[PDB]
Amino acid sequence: GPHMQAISEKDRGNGFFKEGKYERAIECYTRGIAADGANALLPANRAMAYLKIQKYEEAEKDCTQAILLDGSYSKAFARRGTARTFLGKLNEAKQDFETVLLLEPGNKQAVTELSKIKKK
Amino acid sequence: DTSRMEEVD
Repeated sequence: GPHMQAISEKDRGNGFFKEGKYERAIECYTRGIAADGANALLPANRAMAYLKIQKYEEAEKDCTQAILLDGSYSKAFARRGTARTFLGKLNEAKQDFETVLLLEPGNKQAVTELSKIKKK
Repeated sequence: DTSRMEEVD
């Protein structure tokens, strides 16, 4: 069924991501995001692979997609703030790390990555 | 505890 089809391309892309074949993970998750487009976990894994291949401009977009579908995923906000930090959008990343602290109070990244902003 | 960034499913 449709849920199991959207699991298959996730489970497939995860195995390429574990093998460090990040681009093949992007390809698999794209087939799922294109089949379904309503699961926040599909683009959440796609953004991680884009971030490993240093395409932070593309990783930002898939992190925003996970936040449009779910809106509560602390990992997707931490991944968007991290992408923006290497993208030069440091003031926009400050707001995303402050948002991770709403989703998990005292979050270890949401203190530390928000603290990296001030290394001026 | 809280969520780590660098991971997939």
